[PDB]
Amino acid sequence: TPVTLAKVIKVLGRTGSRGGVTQVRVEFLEDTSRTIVRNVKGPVRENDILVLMESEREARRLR
Amino acid sequence: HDFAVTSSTRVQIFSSRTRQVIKTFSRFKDVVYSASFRSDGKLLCAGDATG
Amino acid sequence: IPTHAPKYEDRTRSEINKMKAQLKKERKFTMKEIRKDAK
Amino acid sequence: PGVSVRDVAAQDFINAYASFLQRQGKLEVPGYVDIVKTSSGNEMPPQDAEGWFYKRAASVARHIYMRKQVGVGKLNKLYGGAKSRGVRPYKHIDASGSINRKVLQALEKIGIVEISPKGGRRISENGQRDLDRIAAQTLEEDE
Amino acid sequence: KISDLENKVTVSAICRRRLPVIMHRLKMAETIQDAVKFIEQGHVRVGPNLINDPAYLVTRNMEDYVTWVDNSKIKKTLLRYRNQIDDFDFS
Amino acid sequence: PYKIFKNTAFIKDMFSSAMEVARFEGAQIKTVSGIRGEIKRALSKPEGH
Amino acid sequence: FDRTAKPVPVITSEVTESLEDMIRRRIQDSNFDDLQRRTL
Amino acid sequence: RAWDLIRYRNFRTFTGTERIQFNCLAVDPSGEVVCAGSLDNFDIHVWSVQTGQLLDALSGHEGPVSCLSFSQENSVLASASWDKTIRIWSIFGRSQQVEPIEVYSDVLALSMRPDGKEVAVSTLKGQISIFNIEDAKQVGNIDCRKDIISGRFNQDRFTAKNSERSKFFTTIHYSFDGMAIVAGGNNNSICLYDVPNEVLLKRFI
Amino acid sequence: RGVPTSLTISHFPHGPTAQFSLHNVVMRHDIINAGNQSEVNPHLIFDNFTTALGKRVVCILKHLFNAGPKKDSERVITFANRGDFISVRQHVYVRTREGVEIAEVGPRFEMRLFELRLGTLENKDADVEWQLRRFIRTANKKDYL
Amino acid sequence: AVPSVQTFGKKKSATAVAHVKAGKGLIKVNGSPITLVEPEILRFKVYEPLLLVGLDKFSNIDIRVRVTGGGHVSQVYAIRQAIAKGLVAYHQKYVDEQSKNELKKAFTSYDRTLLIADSRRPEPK
Amino acid sequence: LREKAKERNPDEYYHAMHSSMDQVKLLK
Amino acid sequence: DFEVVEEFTPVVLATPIPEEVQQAQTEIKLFNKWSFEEVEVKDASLVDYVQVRQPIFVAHTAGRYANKRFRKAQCPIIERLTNSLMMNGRNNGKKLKAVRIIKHTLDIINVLTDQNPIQVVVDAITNTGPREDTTRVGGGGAARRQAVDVSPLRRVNQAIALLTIGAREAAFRNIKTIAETLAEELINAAKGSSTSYAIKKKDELERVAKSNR
Amino acid sequence: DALMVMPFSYVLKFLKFIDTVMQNKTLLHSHLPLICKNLFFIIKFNHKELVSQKNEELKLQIN
Amino acid sequence: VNSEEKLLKVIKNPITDHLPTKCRKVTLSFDAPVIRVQDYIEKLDDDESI
Amino acid sequence: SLKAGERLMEA
RNA sequence: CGGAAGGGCACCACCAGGAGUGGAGCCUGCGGCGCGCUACACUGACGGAGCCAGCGAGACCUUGGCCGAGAGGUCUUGGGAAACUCCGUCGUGCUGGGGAUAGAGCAUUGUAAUUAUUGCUCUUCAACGAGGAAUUCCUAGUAAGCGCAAGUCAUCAGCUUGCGUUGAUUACGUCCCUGCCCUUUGUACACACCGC
Repeated sequence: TPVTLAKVIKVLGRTGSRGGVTQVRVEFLEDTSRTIVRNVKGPVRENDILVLMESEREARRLR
Repeated sequence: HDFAVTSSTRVQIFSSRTRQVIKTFSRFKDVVYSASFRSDGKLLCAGDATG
Repeated sequence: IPTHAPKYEDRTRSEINKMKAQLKKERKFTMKEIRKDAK
Repeated sequence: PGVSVRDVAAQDFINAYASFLQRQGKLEVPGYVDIVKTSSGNEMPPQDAEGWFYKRAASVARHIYMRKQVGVGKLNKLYGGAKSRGVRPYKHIDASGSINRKVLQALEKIGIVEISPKGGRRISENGQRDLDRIAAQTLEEDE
Repeated sequence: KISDLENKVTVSAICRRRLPVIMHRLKMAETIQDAVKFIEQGHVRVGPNLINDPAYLVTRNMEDYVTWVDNSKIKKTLLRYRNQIDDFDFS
Repeated sequence: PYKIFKNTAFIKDMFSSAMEVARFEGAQIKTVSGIRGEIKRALSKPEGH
Repeated sequence: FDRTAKPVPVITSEVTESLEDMIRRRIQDSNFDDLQRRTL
Repeated sequence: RAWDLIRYRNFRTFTGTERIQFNCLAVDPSGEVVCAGSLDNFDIHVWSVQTGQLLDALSGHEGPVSCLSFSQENSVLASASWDKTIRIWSIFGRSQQVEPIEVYSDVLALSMRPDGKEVAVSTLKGQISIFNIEDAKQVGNIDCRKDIISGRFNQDRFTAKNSERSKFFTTIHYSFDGMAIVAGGNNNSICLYDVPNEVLLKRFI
Repeated sequence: RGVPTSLTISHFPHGPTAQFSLHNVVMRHDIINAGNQSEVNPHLIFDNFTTALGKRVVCILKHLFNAGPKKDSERVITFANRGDFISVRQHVYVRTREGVEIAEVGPRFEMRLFELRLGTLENKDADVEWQLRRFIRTANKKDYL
Repeated sequence: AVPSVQTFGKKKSATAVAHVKAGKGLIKVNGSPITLVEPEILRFKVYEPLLLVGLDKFSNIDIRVRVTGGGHVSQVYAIRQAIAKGLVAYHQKYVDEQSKNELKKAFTSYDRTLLIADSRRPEPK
Repeated sequence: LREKAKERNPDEYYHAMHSSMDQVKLLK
Repeated sequence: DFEVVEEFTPVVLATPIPEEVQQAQTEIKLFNKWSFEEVEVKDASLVDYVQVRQPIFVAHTAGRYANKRFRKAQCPIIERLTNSLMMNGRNNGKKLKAVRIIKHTLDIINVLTDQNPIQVVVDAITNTGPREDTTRVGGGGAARRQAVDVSPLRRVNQAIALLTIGAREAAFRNIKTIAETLAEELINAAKGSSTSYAIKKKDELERVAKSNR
Repeated sequence: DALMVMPFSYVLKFLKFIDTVMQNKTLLHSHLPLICKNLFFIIKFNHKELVSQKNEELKLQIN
Repeated sequence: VNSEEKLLKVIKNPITDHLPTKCRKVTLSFDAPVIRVQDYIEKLDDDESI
Repeated sequence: SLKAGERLMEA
C-alpha cells in the first residue's frame, strides 16, 4: 500500500482543540506545493516529516 | 576442544586437552536421546524422550 | 472437570486467634479510655 | 617480572588457590565441614560441600594479604552478610567465628600465615612467595 | 542618620576602607605591610582586574570579589598546604 | 531509668502496667538531683517501662 | 498529682460558636487586619 | 533610558526602586521587553516598553552577571555571570524555563551568532568558547592567551610578559556571517578570529 | 506516622524562623469533596495578639499573606489565639440582606509556636530569638511562654 | 623535580586524587590496574578517555590514582574525570598547549563531563 | 570551633605554610 | 600511492592492555562487539528522532537529557531502552542488571540472526513505530474514537515501551528469561512477524484508526 | 491565527471573493484597508504554494 | 475447600478488557431477526471466541 | 458556538 | 441584579506516563475509617567470591587472644551498610518464593523465665497465585528503591529527624472540558494597532 510523507510547515496554536490534540499545516514531502492541515497527537516541532495514509482528507476541529 | 555426551537426563560437555566435565545440562525430565552441534559451534540440540 | 465446594459463613489455633483478637481489641479500648480520662 | 594478588583478579585467584590447596591436601580440613551453615543469617549450607572450605581459606589469605594483619573478629565482620528476619525488616549479622578459627589455625599449621605483633595473623615470607608464584601461574595460564 | 556623616566619617574610616587594610581584614596577608608588598607584586586581583597601588578605596562588591591573581606562587602554596592542587586550572 | 538519651530517659520499674503509665502519663516529674522533666509515653514491649 | 504543661484545648461547639460570632462581629464591622499596599 | 532617534526624545527612564547600577542590557528584537543586569544585585530586571514598569527580576545567577544577549530568532536570553556560568531563559509561552552552563573560569564577554544557534564567550583565561544553544553543548573554543600584546607600565615591578594584566578579552563581536570574530580587551590589540578553522585571522595593534 | 504535627516557616533573606507544633489537623480531604477553594487573595483576622512577641508574629503572618487585598475579598482567614494556642480555619463569607453569613472551609487545627530563631533553619546554631520553657515552675500557667 | 601534576575527579560524594608523570605505561587504580576496576561492566566506561585519545602518551606517562567517597557509579565517573583532568593538566604544563587544545576539543566533542564536573543543582519552578 | 570552621576563609596566606622497642628508640 | 606516517614507536604499556582494547581504540563498538556504521534507518520521517551516529561501548552516559523537549531524541537509543526496561517496583533503577540483560539479548540475537543485533533493534523499532491513533471525542457524552496522526517522537516512545512491556509480560511468570524473550520479540518485530504483541498492538491501533478515520 | 488556519481551497475562494468586491468597488471603499491587510497576510502566508501553482483565470483575477 | 484457586473472581471493568481479541459479541434481542445457532457457529471463523 | 476562522471558512 | 466578550491560571483542568492504597498477613492512628511494614517468586530463591558511602562523638564503647555449629560466654588492650557484580545450584511446581503457627533442644538476662523475657538450632510450611468498586499523588537526582546515623525542651522509639547510595517512563503544551481569577475609560510618552 502506498504511504505518503509530509513535512511540517507551521504549527497552529490558540485554536479551540481538545487537550493533547495538535493541529498542524504540513506540506507533501514529495510535492513541495501541496499543504494540508492535519492533526498530530504527540510532541512535535516544526520542519519534521510525518507519516500519512490518507491525503485528501484534512483533520478538522475537535472542540 | 569440546564434545558432548548424552546421559541420564543430562548432557555432559567434556574438554579434550583436560578431558574433564565442562558443562552439565540437566534441565530435562527424562533421558536425552540425541545431542548434535551446529555448523557454527555454538548451538546444540538435544533430542529427549518426551517427543 | 473436578468440581469444587466453597466454604462460607485447628480448633486450638482458631481459639488462639479469637483470644488474641480479644486481647488486642480490649487492650486498645481501655488504653484509649484511660488516655482520654488522664488528659 | 614480579607480580602479586593486587595485580591478579579476585575470583579467579580464589578458585585457583582453592584448587591448588585441594590438590595439595596438607590443610587439615575439620570434621564438621559438611554441617556448618557458615553463619546464622544463612538458610542453607554451602551447595558444593567439596571445596567451599578451600575457597574460604583462599579468600581469607587473599584478604589478609590485601590487608596486613587481621583478627578473627574483623574477618567475621567482613564475611558476615545480612540476615533475613522475615516479617520484620532486615539487619546485619555475622559469620561462624569457629569456622574462621579453623581456617586460621589450618593456615598457621601450613605456615602461610603466622602470629602477628599488636595481635593478629599476617602473611609469611614463604607464603607471600607462594602467592606470588601462583599469581604468576594464574596470569600465565593462557599458554 | 545625619550625625553619622557629621561625626563618624574619619581618616580611620577611609583608611580601613583602603585596600591593604581590607586584605589584612580578610586575612589575605598576615600583616598589612605584607599586603602592601603583595599589592606591589600584583599577586592579588580585584574582581575583573588586578591591582598594584595600595592607595585604593574598594567598593563593597569588589571587596566581596577581590582575591589573588591566578597561577600565583602564593595561591599555589595555599593549595599546596591544603593539598588540593588542581593543575587543570593551573591553580 | 535504664536507658537514657540527650534530654531523654527510658525508665522501668515505676509502674506495673502501661495502663498505670497511661493513668499517670503526660505528667510533671523530677528527680533526686532536683531536676525536672515529664513522663510522656509508656513503652509497649515491657509493662511498667 | 500535678502536671508539667498546659493542656492542649479540645474544641467544642460552644467554643466555635463564640469564635464565629466574634468573626461575624469583626466582618459586620468589616474590621480586620490586611496587608495593604505601601503608598508611593 | 529609552530614546527616540526621529523625534529625538527619551521615551522612558526605567528604574529599579533601589536604582541598582545596570551594566549589561538586552532588548527584544520586536522591541517589547528590555532587560538590564547590574553588578551588586545580579537580578535580571525586565520591563515591558509600553507599560514602563518592570515585569520581573530573574534570579538564579549568584554573583554579578557579565553580559546579556538575546537570540532574536527564537528570541530567548543568555546571561553570562561570573559564577563561571551561562544561563539561558525562555520566558514566553508559559515556559519561564532555565538552562545553565558551567564553564572553566569566570566569563566576562558574551555574544550570539547572527543566525542564533551558536554563542561565543570570553572568560578571564583568554579562551573564547562557542556553544550550540539547543543542545547547550560546546561547539568549540579558541585560545587567546598567547596572541595578546599587553603593554608594560612605568610603575610596573614585573615584566609585560609575566603580567596577567589583559590576558583575556572583554568585548567580542560576531561577523554577520558568523565566521569571523573581532575581539578587544584591555590589551593593545584587536584580534580577528575565524570560526570554522578556529584560528585567528588578523591582529591590529 | 502520617500525622502532621510540626511546621516551620523561614524567611529567606536571612530572616527569622517560626517553629510550630501542629496537632488538631482536620483536612478538607478528610471531611468531604466540598469542591475547591476560591483562591482569591483572602482577608485576614487576627485575634488576641498582645505582647510584642505577638506583634512580631502578626508581622510575620501579615507579610507571608499577599499584599494589598481586595476590599471585597470573599474568603477570610482567622487567627484565633487563646491559652497560647493559636488555631485557624478557612472561612468564606457573604453579607446577608441584613447581617453576615460565613462558611468554615479548608483546614482546621491547633498549632503552637514552640520556637523562634533569628537565623535560618539551615543554621541550627544561630541565636534563638525566643525559646519555650517546658521545664519551669510556672509552665502550665504562664501565658505567652 | 619529576614532571608531575595532581588533579581530582569529583562526583556526588566521590573524590579521586590523580598523580601524573612521564613513565613506562602503567596505570594504577589504587595500586591495581585500570583492568581491575570493580563493576566489571563500566570497565569500558573508565577505559573511554584512553582509547578516545590513543595509547602513546599513556605509554610515555605513568599515573597513580587514589579514590575516596561516593557509590560505585559516582566513583567510576569521578575516576575517568580525574583521568581526563590530569592528562590535560600534564599536556598543558609539560607538553604543548596546541596539543592540549587538540585533546581538549576532542574530549569536548565526545563528552565534556570528563573535563568539567556535572553539578545537578536543584531548581524550583 | 564550629564558627571558625564555617569562616575558615580558604585564601589566607601565612608564612608558616612553607615548613626491640627500646633498641629502636636508642637508634632514633 | 600516498601514505602518512603517524606512529613511530611500538606502543608498549607496563599495564597489560588487551588486544580487544587496542582494537577498540581504533573503532569503538557496542560492548566492543557491534560497529556503529551499517546501522542506518530504513525509513524517512524517523531519522533525527533516531540518534545512532555517535559511537559508544556501553549505554550508561550520564548526560542530562531530562531538561529540554527533544533531548530524548538526542539521547542514544540503547540508553533509553535500558531506562525503559528498568521499570518495575522490583526493578526501579537497576542499570547494571539492565546493561547485562541488554548484552545477553544482543549476544542471543547475534547468535540467532548473525547480521547485526543493533540493526535488528533499529528495524524492529521502525517497524512497530505506529502511524495513526484514535482520540476519544467526548461529543458532549458521545465519546467516540476519531483517528488522527502521531508525532514520531511519540511513535518512538510508544514502540520502546511496547516492546519493553511485551518482553516483561512474556517472561513475567515463565521459565524463559527477559533477555531471550526480548531477543525473540525483537526478531519478531524485525520480521513484522505479527506473532509479536507489539506488532499486533500497533496493527490493531491502525486498524481502529483506518476504521474510524 | 484565524487567517493562518485556512486551507488553500478556502484561500482561493477568498481570492474570488476579493475579485467580486473589486467589481463592487463601492462596497470596497467601505472596508478597503481591512481588505488590503487580510489579503496581504494571506499572500505572505501562503505565498510559496500559490506561486508554485498555475491558473490563468487566477492571473487575470490578480491583474 | 481444595485451596487451589480463587474460583468466583470479582474482576476489573470492562468485559472488553476481559475479552479475547478475535471476538464476536451478540445480544439476544426479542425484536432482531431469527438465526440458527448451528449455522451461525459453522459460519463463524476458526479462531473466534463468540 | 463555533471558532473564528472556522466561521470565516464556512461563511 | 443578570447576560456577553476578551485574557490568564491550575497534576482540585485537558493531555502522557509512573507509583502506590484498597485484595492476604503484620504494625499503628481513629469508630467499622486511616498510615506504614512483608509477601505473592525466574529482572526470582539459595550458596560461595568480591567489595563502594555519608550524617552522627556529655563498668561506656573496644584492637586482639580463647573456646562454643550457633546463641554466646572468656582473658587482655585505649580512652569496611544493603541493594550491587561474577560463578554455581534451583527451576515452574501455592515449588526451595511466603514464613504464619506448633513442638523439641541449647544458651544469656533477670528473685523467679512458666504464659517460649531474649537469641539460636531442627522439625511443622497456613494464608498469600499481583489485588474489585475504586482511590490518590506527581513532571529530575524526581518518583522510587536501598541501607546508615542521632533522638539532643514541641512530638516521636516495631517511631520521628538527619545521612548516603542507585535511579527512571512520560509531559513540560493547552485552556478543549473542569473550574477559578482578571479586564471590558491605552491614560501612560514617541511609532504602529485598536477604536462605543
